[PDB]
Amino acid sequence: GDFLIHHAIALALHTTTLILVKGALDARGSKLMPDKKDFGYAFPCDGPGRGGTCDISAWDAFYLSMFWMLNTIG
Amino acid sequence: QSALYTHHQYIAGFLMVGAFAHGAIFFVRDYDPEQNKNNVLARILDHKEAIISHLSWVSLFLGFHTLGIYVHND
Amino acid sequence: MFLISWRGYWQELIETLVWAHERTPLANLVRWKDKPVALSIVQARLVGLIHFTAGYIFTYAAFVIASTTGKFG
Amino acid sequence: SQFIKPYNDDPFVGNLATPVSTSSFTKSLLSNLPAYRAGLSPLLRGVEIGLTHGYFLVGPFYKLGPLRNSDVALLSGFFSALGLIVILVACLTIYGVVSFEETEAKDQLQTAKGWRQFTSGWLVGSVGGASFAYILISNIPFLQTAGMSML
Amino acid sequence: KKVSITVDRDPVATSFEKWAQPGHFSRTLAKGPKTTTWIWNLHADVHDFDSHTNSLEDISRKIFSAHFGQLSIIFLWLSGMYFHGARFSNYSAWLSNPTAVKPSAQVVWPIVGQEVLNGDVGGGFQGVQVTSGFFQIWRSSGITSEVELYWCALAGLIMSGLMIFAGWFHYHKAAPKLEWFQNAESMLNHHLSGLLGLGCLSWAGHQIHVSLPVNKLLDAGVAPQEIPLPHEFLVNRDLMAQLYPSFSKGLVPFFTLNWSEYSDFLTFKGGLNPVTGGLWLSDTAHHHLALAVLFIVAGHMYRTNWGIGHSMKEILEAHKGPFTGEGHKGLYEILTTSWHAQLAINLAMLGSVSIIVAHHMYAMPPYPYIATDYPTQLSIFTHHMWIGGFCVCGGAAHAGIFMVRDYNPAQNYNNLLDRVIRHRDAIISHLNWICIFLGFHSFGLYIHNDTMRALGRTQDMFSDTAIQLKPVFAQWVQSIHTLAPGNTTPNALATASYAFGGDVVAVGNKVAMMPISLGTADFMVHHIHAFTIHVTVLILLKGVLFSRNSRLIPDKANLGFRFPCDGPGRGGTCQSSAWDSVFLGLFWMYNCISVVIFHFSWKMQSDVWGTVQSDGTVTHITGGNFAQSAITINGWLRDFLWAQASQVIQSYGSALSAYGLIFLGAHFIWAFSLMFLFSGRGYWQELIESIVWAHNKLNVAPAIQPRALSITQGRAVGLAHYLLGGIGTTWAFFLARIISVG
Amino acid sequence: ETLNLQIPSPTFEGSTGGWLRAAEVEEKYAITWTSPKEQVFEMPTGGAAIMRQGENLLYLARKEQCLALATQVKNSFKITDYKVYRIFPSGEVQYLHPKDGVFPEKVNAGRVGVGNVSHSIGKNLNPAQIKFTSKSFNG
Amino acid sequence: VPQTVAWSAKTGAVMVLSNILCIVAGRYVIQVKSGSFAGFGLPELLASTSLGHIVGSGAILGLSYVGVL
Amino acid sequence: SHSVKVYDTCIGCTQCVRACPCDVLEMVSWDGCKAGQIASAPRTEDCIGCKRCETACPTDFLSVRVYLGGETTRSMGLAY
Ligand code: CLA
Ligand code: CLA
Ligand code: CLA
Ligand code: CLA
Ligand code: CLA
Ligand code: CLA
Ligand SMILES: CC1=CCCC(C)(C)[C@H]1/C=C/C(C)=C/C=C/C(C)=C/C=C/C=C(C)/C=C/C=C(C)/C=C/C1=C(C)CCCC1(C)C
Ligand SMILES: CC1=C(C/C=C(\C)CCC[C@H](C)CCC[C@H](C)CCCC(C)C)C(=O)c2ccccc2C1=O
Ligand code: SF4
Ligand code: SF4
Ligand code: SF4
Repeated sequence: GDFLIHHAIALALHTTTLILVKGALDARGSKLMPDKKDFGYAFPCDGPGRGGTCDISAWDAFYLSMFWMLNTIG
Repeated sequence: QSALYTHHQYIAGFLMVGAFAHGAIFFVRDYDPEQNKNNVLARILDHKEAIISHLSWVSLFLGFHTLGIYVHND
Repeated sequence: MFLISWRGYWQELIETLVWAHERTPLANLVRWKDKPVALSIVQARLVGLIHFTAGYIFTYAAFVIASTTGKFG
Repeated sequence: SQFIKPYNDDPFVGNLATPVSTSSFTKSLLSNLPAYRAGLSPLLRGVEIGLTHGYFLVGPFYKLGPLRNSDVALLSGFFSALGLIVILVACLTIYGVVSFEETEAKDQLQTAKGWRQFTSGWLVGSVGGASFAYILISNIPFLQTAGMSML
Repeated sequence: KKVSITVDRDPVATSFEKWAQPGHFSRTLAKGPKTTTWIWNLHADVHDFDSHTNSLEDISRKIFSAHFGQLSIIFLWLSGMYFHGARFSNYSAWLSNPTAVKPSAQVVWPIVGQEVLNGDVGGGFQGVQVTSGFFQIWRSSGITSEVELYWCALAGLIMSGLMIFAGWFHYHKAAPKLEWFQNAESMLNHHLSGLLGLGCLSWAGHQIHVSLPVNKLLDAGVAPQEIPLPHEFLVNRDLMAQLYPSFSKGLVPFFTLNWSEYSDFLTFKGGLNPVTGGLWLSDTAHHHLALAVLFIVAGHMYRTNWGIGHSMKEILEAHKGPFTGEGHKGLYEILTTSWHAQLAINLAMLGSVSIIVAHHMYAMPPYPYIATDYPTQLSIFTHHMWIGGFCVCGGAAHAGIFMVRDYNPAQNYNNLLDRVIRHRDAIISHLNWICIFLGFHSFGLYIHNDTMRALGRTQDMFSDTAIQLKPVFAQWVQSIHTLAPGNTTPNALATASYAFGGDVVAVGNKVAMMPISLGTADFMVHHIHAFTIHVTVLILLKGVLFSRNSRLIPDKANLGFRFPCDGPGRGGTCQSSAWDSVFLGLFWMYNCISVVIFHFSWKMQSDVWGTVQSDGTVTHITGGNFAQSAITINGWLRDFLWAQASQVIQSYGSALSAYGLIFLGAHFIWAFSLMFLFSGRGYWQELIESIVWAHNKLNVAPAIQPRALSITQGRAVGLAHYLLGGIGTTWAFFLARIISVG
Repeated sequence: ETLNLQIPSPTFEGSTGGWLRAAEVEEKYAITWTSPKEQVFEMPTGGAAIMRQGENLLYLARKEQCLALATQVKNSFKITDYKVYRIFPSGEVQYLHPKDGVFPEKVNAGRVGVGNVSHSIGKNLNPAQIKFTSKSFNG
Repeated sequence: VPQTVAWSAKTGAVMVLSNILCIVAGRYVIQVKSGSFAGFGLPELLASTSLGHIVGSGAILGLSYVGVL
Repeated sequence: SHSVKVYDTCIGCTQCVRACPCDVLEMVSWDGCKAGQIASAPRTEDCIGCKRCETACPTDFLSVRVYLGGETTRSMGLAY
């Protein structure tokens, strides 16, 4: 049981890091929004064009990783 | 003992998520690529996709198997 | 509620409430100084995150303290 | 025969003239009510509205309050009504301060002086109406009960 | 003869060529995928026929043949239920001992240890216990044999083949023209008279000649193989006249109008059969005969080809008063040229009828031995509540699609639609106020009771022992229905339902039905119901009324029914479509129906269901804890969810372990939905960019470029998993609980 | 050029979606157009109105409300004769659209480009460069 | 149970009366079709006798219920 | 108000101006592209920030770029 839960915590620490690292590394730009830096850290989206850009900011990857932090400390 | 452990682990998850948040804020607001040419920081951004895709792999790896073993057991 | 339901629905509710307040007698004597708007997209993500997180903390703190106190073991 | 028409003979205004909104009965009631009554001072407007509101506030606090089963139920209900009056009069005061720029004219509620006169009247009326309710309920046994004194 | 049959012969060629070209039905999708969004866009718009073709004739033809395909699927499904009853069931064992044997029509294969699901349901049988109430239907039909269930399975199979043939024939060989479909008078005449009326008449005839003799013999105590076959009642009129002596006179009392001779088998008894705890089938036979007469009579209202009848256009255009402008003018044109307007009405009605079905079927159990089969009662109530709620939200979905697409202001000047859209702010603001008032004054009473009970102030609560919010109107209506036999329904012998008051009906020492008293807890949970229904109406109505335009987006109809937003500007217009109000109202429907089924489950276990002890005492399943504990949220958490989730959690290693697995699996799916609900597309597209890089690095990038799901599809996937997870959690919890304890 | 306040308005039975107190205290928008017919259109604020043959005048609370009617009148009834004005509570009438008599989608002489950036979007300065200095991020 | 009777000439009288009442009513009130020799078709007759049987049956069952028979 | 910028990668397709619901953008003469015209934003005070102009932009990176800024009654889309 300890083994299985430790692996669950490994998935949680790696997944929270994935979201946070993806937010930090793609903070300044991505293929979806190359000039993301020009908009700041916390902006809503870039609109419904280019397929849809909801939760595209680096703040929004903070936001999404906060659930994964709560899940892992849970 | 239960309250102290739970309290400090929740504080731990908040501080760790905030550290990655302010690394994202650092990249957006304070990171100058010209002043940081070919550094450890520039070269981390250069392979940002290798880092993020391997975090995606290890997250998926652990999640599929840990959940699968748990579901197998259930 | 803040994380699933998003702004356009709420701004359309609020515009009907703005209409109703301006059209209600004895109540249109009282006027807002700031125009009531729906919360922003980022603000509502933050408000839902705060509510989610606070609910998470308060639920678990109540459980981890009461189950251990009530059991003593 | 059509009973619903555009409001104020303006179609693009955001209202519809309807029987509920624009009957002569509705117009008479609104004009008769102190807030919209013509010829009424802002202080007098506040006194009439306050007397009404303070009078009916006492009853829910008295009958349904925490101290309802006690013999001090009316005193608790009056004090709770009075506390609510003081909180509301603070709300009226702060709204008046922020909403209205100071102007010399006081003949209207929608003026700094007029809303201050209205708040003054509302406090005097609300404390008086609450007091009137206290005096009446204390004197009359039927009011002390919920109407079950006959039973 | 302006009502005529007109068909184009051989319209569409039966070819496999379009099967081999996915996306053929739309100009956008037929050029092939370039991104994975195409794949999703294929399934999302397939049945959206009026998005592919301009002509109403081809749309109507596609709808008619798709309805035959659906009927083919329903008949195949029914044929399978009859075959599983014939072959993999303990139906014959259940017929002999209905009160001890548990219905089961599903047997699992032994593969991975899953054969533990073949539990001991009784009758020398192992299988999965089934709760659909088919055994009670078949006993009500008078089947009494597995051979006849094989013949019903073949009849369903033949009907399934005939419907799939008819869909092919009516799309590819003889497709009706638009002027055929635009015969609402003819269709209503035939669906009232022919479909519903001869449906009731034929079913009443079957009940009188098959269900009534077989069920009289079954309740007399005759074993199923000692009962004469159903045609021997048709021929031996002497044998039928033994059970019902009115058959000695035949059809002379019917035609001579001496109908009181038929009171042996056409009764108005009311109440329940004491032997089975179900409705008297003589009442059901009279019920269906009376409905048949009115349905056939109703289907003569409209004018078709002979001058008698109503024009529905004339009926609608004549109903206009001083408040409503031109009145119902233009509504006939809407409802014979817009399929979505018809689907909005018919889905709201079919959902309302399914909700009515759940209340009436629990209160007046219509099948023999269904009332004391508590897993079936809970299952069919919960099922028809969910089908009802889903269909009601689809009525609002297609009201939104009508408003966005088929609404034309030119043909709708100053009629009822124009006037509703022209005071939609007053409608939505008053609905908004009533929902705030009713959330405060229903759920805030629960918060008051939580607070007072937590504070030690039990004298300050809304409860039967404290401040009593009694439901005086509901109690008064219950009084009237208990006094109704012999007073306001003089020829009734018993009440319409024992829920209103009266006797306790017990079958096999288990309560079939008994009075459902209403107290403070019932007042509170009914105003919870009124609140959740009001808010679901507010979201769905706000979406219908603001589908075309708002003060926010003045040209919302140009963006369509289903668009994600119109950008982050104007403060943000996320979820501004009518689709997104269907999306938000399906959550509130879920909330509403979840509280309804929770109220039903707890109230029936606490105050209705249970065992009848000596002296007529009824020991209920949860021992009458609803009255003093359904007034607080902690009571619902503790005495309902925690107390009754014992069976799902402790189901492992038993036959109900599948329910424990589905309980956990649906908790998983529900949580998994929140990944799609709380997140946005832009995160997932940038994450997919990094994964695409890892594929590019290994030269394994796909040519159909992977995309994150659309904003709307992320919402739809989140809602679909949320509904599946929540409903599956409740499904597993309800079924393991009531199979164990009821 | 100036708004003729006497222009008759389309036949609308009224609605609750129209303008509120901010129209009479902050700004109101007006749209005029010439119609060849007595035809029904859809209001941006609600139901259906009838535009009169000849010249029509509307009072809306938003410029997008005015431009939404302008597109409905241009795509369904082919009216290209629409002029959009912003009317201040002071009584000042500000002509808005089309601003110089020619639609924005058509080039016109004497238009000076505003907002035009001489380089492409990837040559924008990084935020660290423009931090703690007034210099703009567009180069 | 309501008291109904075997068929007699009185039942026939009620049926005949109700049928004729509906023939005359159908001549007056059917909007789409010599008081009875103008525009009288089989559908009109069939519809009116259909209602005459409905009305007649309702009348017979009610008059049997109350005792008038 | 919002700030709306047009970059010199604009091909003068006129689509962003047509998309504009608030008459923010217009076409001015420019010799940079084959079409002889570039988009301009002399009315960003009416810009609601809908970003419909960005959707209509066929350049690989939108030449028209809306940067949401200070909110006003006009840029909030408030009819009240
Ligand atoms: C419509 C309702 C319905 C439902 C839900 C079921 C459900 C079931 N049946 Mg019943 N059955 C039905 C109708 C139904 N049946 C009817 C109408 C008949 C009469 C013909 C039967 C006769 C029947 C028998 C005789 C038996 C069952 C059995 C079973 C069980 C397993 C079946 C299985 O694993 O097949 C799996 C079989 C496969 C070949 C695997 C399917 C894989 C392929 C790829 C399916 C894909 C479909 C295809 C892709 C669609 C596109 C077509 C193509 C051109 C693209 C399961 C409980 C068994 C049972 O209960 O044992 C105890 C059993 O022995 N059924
Ligand atoms: C009295 C004649 C009659 C009857 C019985 C029906 C019956 C039906 N019609 Mg309707 N229809 C009629 C006349 C009739 N129609 C006319 C005149 C028109 C032209 C205006 C239409 C136009 C029409 C349209 C446009 C649509 C229907 C649809 C339907 C189906 C509704 C779904 C349902 O509940 O089926 C389940 C109930 C059943 C009873 C299934 C049985 C199927 C058969 C066809 C019933 C009759 C069998 C036969 C007459 C019985 C013989 C008895 C014998 C054993 C003694 C149903 C089969 C809808 C549908 O689903 O399309 C397929 C639909 O879209 N019909
Ligand atoms: C129970 C709830 C739940 C589950 C299972 C997941 C699962 C996952 N999340 Mg999500 N998430 C959730 C809740 C959940 N999330 C919530 C509430 C939030 C807050 C918004 C998030 C926010 C979030 C973000 C922001 C990110 C994730 C990521 C991930 C992945 C992390 C584990 C992984 O990489 O591989 C584990 C994989 C699985 C657990 C998938 C299960 C395997 C399936 C079930 C196989 C079953 C096949 C079966 C036949 C299907 C039947 C279908 C039927 C119709 C035929 C995974 C897809 C990260 C990611 O994608 O990293 C790559 C990521 O970036 N999640
Ligand atoms: C008689 C009922 C009926 C009919 C004929 C239609 C018909 C239509 N609807 Mg309506 N609708 C209905 C009921 C109905 N719907 C109900 C009850 C709801 C409420 C949920 C809706 C909500 C609704 C919305 C919100 C929308 C439609 C749309 C559509 C159109 C195309 C849909 C399509 O291509 O999907 C193809 C089918 C699918 C994609 C199936 C996927 C659906 C779920 C996820 C599958 C369920 C799986 C299973 C039940 C559970 C999973 C089990 C798991 C363990 C394996 C079409 C006009 C859409 C449209 O285009 O508008 C014009 C649209 O936007 N409808
Ligand atoms: C349990 C969580 C929860 C709660 C409390 C609410 C609360 C509300 N929702 Mg939301 N909603 C939720 C979850 C929740 N929702 C979720 C999960 C979804 C997913 C889709 C939605 C989607 C949604 C939509 C789409 C709509 C609502 C609406 C509403 C309102 C209903 C009107 C009402 O009851 O006012 C009464 C208020 C309450 C019941 C809140 C609880 C307050 C209790 C009674 C005590 C009050 C405490 C008091 C103020 C203390 C003061 C002191 C303190 C400040 C110091 C209300 C604001 C509707 C709305 O706003 O229009 C009316 C609406 O249209 N909700
Ligand atoms: C067989 C084809 C194929 C191959 C060689 C790869 C190769 C790779 N993928 Mg995978 N991937 C594929 C299909 C494939 N992908 C599909 C179809 C999907 C959609 C579900 C994904 C989703 C996916 C994600 C989300 C991730 C990868 C990752 C990776 C990399 C790590 C290897 C790994 O752990 O795989 C992991 C594989 C999966 C998680 C999904 C497996 C999907 C199935 C099993 C394969 C499909 C079979 C296909 C239909 C074969 C048809 C060919 C036939 C007609 C002859 C590597 C570049 C990871 C990465 O970037 O890390 C460096 C990562 O995070 N892939
Ligand atoms: C995102 C972001 C952007 C840029 C800016 C930024 C803020 C910097 C950044 C954030 C980055 C962040 C948030 C980074 C977070 C980084 C973290 C949390 C690093 C954790 C490091 C722990 C180590 C190396 C433990 C070593 C233990 C050892 C060797 C034990 C050894 C042992 C001993 C002695 C005893 C036992 C035996 C053994 C096992 C042998
Ligand atoms: C995870 C996730 C994705 C990524 C999810 C993707 C790309 C779906 C791909 C899943 C694989 C590729 C197929 C899924 C197959 C499942 C095993 C079963 C599917 C059953 C039906 C599809 C047939 C989004 O694109 C998204 C968009 C908007 C809001 C939230 C989200 C979101 O949460
Ligand atoms: S929906 Fe996604 S994209 Fe459209 S506005 Fe809200 S966030 Fe920006
Ligand atoms: S759309 Fe992009 S390219 Fe076409 S004109 Fe406007 S800016 Fe220039
Ligand atoms: S954002 Fe909407 S309004 Fe501002 S410019 Fe682009 S299109 Fe015109």
